[PDB]
Amino acid sequence: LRNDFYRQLVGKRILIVVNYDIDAICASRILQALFKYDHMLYTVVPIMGVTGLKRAYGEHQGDVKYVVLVNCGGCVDIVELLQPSDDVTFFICDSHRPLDVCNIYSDRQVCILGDASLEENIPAFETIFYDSEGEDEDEDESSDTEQQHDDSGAGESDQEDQAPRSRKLSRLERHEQRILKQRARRQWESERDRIMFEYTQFSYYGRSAALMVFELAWKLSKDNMDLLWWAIVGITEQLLLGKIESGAYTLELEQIQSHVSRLTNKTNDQNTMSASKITFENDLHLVLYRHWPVTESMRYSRYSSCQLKLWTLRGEKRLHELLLEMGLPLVHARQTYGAMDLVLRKEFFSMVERLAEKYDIADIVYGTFTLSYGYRSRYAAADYVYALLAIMESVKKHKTPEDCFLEASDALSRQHKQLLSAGIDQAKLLHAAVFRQVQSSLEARQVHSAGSFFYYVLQEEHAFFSYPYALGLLARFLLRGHVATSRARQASDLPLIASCPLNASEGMCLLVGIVPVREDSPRNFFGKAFEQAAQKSGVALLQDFFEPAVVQLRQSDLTRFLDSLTV
Amino acid sequence: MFGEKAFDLLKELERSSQTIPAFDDDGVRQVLEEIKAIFEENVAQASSYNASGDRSLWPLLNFRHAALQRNKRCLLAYLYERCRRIKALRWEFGPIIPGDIKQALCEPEVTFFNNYSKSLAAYMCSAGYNQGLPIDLTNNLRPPKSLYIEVRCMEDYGKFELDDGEVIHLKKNSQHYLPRAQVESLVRQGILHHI
Repeated sequence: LRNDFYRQLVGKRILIVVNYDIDAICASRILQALFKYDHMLYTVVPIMGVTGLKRAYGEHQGDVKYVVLVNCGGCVDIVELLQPSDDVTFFICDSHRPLDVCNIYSDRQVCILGDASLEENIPAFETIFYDSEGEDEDEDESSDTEQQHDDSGAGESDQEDQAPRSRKLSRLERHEQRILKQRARRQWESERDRIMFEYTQFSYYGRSAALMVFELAWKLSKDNMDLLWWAIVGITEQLLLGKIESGAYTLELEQIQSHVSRLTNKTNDQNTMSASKITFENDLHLVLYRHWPVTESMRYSRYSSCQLKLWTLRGEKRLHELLLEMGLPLVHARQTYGAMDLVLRKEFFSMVERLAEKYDIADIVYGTFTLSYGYRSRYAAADYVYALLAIMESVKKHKTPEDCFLEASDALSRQHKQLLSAGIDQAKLLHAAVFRQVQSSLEARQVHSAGSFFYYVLQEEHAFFSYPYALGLLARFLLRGHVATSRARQASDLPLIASCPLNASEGMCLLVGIVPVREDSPRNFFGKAFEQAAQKSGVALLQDFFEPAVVQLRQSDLTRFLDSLTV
Repeated sequence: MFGEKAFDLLKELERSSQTIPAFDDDGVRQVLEEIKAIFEENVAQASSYNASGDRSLWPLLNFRHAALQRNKRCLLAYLYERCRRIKALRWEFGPIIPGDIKQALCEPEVTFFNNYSKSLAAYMCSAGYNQGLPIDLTNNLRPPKSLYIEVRCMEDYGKFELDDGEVIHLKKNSQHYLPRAQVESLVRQGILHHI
């Protein structure tokens, strides 16, 4: 709730919107709007990393009490992170959910939006910080330390039969005067079975970043159509239930339509140009039905391709055979779908949905929205987001990271669109440059298993694959690629790694972790899994991202680290 | 070139539009070597019996005259537009944030810069209030809004923000202890088309 706490929000603030994300911008531009509405000046921020965050707060060494960060938080007992915080108001709203408890407790400078059907970690603080063994926060028999310290009367207090609290059992000795430590460790470790179940085996994401924010601003009587679209963007990023889960899809078909359909501000007069209120339809995650012909865009998506195996010829043969049953002309299969004639381009999906039921594909259609600004053309559900990811354009000017962020947030207006087509173009060329490596690497047989996983390494830098989003995308097209056709049915289920050269950064051999096949809810080990070898030998590793599934190494200090990381 | 160079003289300001690196005191030295190069001839025939008063000189008076006309009034423009541009950007800010350089002062423009600033100061004193409220006219157009926060910018140079801060680093990410009276000068001389 903040139908009460929002009424705190008038004084000065800082609105930080942590490292690059589509949840980020969609969730934050609305609040920029909200906050120049009630006549507040504030601060939006680019985040380059947790160090970027810490210097940022360092540069804002004031007493801005209404500090705000969003889509982060699980890093420390962040009073340890952020010492000078005294009673300063922070707000966490992150869906990176497996977060510390010291950030949850200490009801001082934090917002426990603790609301979940998992009441599983209640004494998770009641024994690690509250108990201790072989400790110094205590007294001694001598008269020089005759003062009572922060006596928790627990293992946090002494273990020499000095514990006024801890009134479950005997006092002097259970079997010995220090069986205190024995039972302390019993509970400690027997329930580190569940502490190590947290944060040291697996990570995930939770819920939205900004649909809660839509309901917040909905209670103040705003029917901002565009805010529905921006939140739609925020979700349709990791609506990708194979990437990171939505789940609620068939429940949000009630939720969001109920937000928007039932309140019909015009039921009879809406046949107008500007922003004719949003609609909903059941369509695909075929990449880019609209502005391209079929036959290139039927070819660069993984799911349409992997099930029909087109990077070899034979897939094209069966492809043509299904265009045959579809009876699309090849010319028409090479003019833009919109550039087609009428009747075919109307009936296209109408036929494809039902007579693809019978030929190896079942999971291409979705439920989404689309709308006009005017009479130019009818933009698409995600063709923003696949234009966005192409704006992470790590050029060597050193300004372009933050500048491309600022550009991106200045994109989803109804105004700036000469760039949006730019994003489309950039996206397409990268999208088929993805495919351009798979044939090279598959049929060169670069699929290094090397034991319990599959593994890739690469050799030099591409501007595609300088940054790691494209890298995860590489790994997540090859994987299906190889494991369709080179295997029996036994070994299709193992995880994957991939090197990522950075000729820019003096030689670091970046990596990204990614998971085996077809287990949507059973997600990453790699919330910590890499860190094993970090303990065993341990060499210059990083975990800088609030994204977990990533590292950054030296050019060449990986292989032995990998041999340790065999297990 | 025979009375044309001012086309070159304000060409000092050729790049200085609003992408200005800096400025200088061009186009005076050899050209005002003229004014004393010539009075000799212009007054060579001065009260002379060299012609005992006839028609002959009658251009030469005018030669002097037009020479001077061109000279003085070229010069009038040469300071006048400088007053104009500096006045514009000084309508974007007070003398809090002075000129880019304060080295393109052609010496008598001591008088001129200070004179213009303080003639206007006098008029200010009359204006605003009868005692005189130098009254905010062209910057800090926040309606009643926050007082003490810093913001994002677009890469200023000049480094003239003395106001109330230890160092606010008046550029992009001039982001420090910024109060309101700290940030009281610049709106469109090149910073915050974007917070």
